[PDB]
Amino acid sequence: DMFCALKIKFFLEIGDEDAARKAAKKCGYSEEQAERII
Amino acid sequence: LNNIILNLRYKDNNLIDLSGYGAKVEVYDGVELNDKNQFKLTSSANSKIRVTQNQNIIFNSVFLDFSVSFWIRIPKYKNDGIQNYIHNEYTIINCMKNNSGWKISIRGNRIIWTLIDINGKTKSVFFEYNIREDISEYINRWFFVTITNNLNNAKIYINGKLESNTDIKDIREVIANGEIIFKLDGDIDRTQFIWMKYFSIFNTELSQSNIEERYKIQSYSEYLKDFWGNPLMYNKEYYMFNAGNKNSYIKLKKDSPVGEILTRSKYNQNSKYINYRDLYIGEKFIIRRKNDDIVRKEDYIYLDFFNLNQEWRVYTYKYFKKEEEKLFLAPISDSDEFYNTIQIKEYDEQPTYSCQLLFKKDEESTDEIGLIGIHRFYEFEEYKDYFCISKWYLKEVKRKPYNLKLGCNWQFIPKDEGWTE
Repeated sequence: DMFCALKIKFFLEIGDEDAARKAAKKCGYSEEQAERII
Repeated sequence: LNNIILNLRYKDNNLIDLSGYGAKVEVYDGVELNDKNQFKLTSSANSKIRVTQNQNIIFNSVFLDFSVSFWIRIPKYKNDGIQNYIHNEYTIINCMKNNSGWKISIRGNRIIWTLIDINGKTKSVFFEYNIREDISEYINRWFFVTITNNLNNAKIYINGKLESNTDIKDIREVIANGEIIFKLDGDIDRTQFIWMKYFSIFNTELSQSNIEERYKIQSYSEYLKDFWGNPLMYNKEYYMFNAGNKNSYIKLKKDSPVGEILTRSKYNQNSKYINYRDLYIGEKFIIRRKNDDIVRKEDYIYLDFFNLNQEWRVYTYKYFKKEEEKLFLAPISDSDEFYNTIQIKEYDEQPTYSCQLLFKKDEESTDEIGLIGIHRFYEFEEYKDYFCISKWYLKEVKRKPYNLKLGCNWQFIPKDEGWTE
């Protein structure tokens, strides 16, 4: 859960907005609330 | 061939002479020993070794022709004791009879060899290492000394390479059969000590080639070493040093699971005489095993570090797109999107304290993902160094001679009583 959150920021940190989005969807986040994170 | 006349080595919590000439060796209780053949001379009065040599053999009966070799690890100066360090000479090994013989002494950053003949004539040769380097190869790190003597010259070699030479043609008979006393002797701090290892005396002038061969033989280990030259250990806290980026260190990026690269702070106070970059900085790493705690070449490991309270782990994303990528620094997990397994390597064939860190898809796979290193990433837009994985290193590390300055060359720095900052 915390790990998943970090995995998302890692993907943001390396570019690849896509993997960030995918991980967020799996992690439990909102499709829309994922747009804000990014 | 049969040129060894003293061969002081460890056996059964003691030091003995293995030369076969049966020197009597008395290690007093104040000498610390370990089974890595290291021994410590301290300021305490019972910290001494007395060697009584065979008194019926003379090995240089007509002309001077002998050598001494040993490894040594000399602690860094104390920042508040620099004047004494610079100026106070202390003997560490003395071999004299009737005011003639030889001695090895230290004055601060200088190690000194001295001959004294029967007429009292004195000659010395010394090696002095810089105490203003950002990163020293010598201060508080194990290094290899060999001194040779013939009719004409006294030479000191360091790690197999010739450093200095003194003309000693005007030296006459030197009495060589005195007791050999290993003991700190001089105006020393209570805290002063020296470590030594593999002390040997030879009855001829060793050639540079011979010396170089012994350097490699005595350096060789199946295990890897730390920054100080000691065996690398599992479950031991380490700072990390990068041989291609000497003044750089790793720190967890603020609110991001990556390792940013920062520049080492340096000696803060105001002595004209010294300079160095700090070593006890950056994340505290720890190596975990995937019967002893020694890390050996080809071992599979986890590279962990402490993030405040938690033990976190160093990963590489399985599917990074370019030749290099930021490593993922995160809690311990069995995630299927990241590789967590590292094989520790030694690609250098020559002695070194550097090691290399290889990610593979799997232990039974020969498929190589990349080596851990440092890379300049562009991300206003700016350049910024990161703790990385890189495929470029994979071919780099096979080139001969080995490139000591590749950013995939790492060394591990534990807290050590011989380095204070």
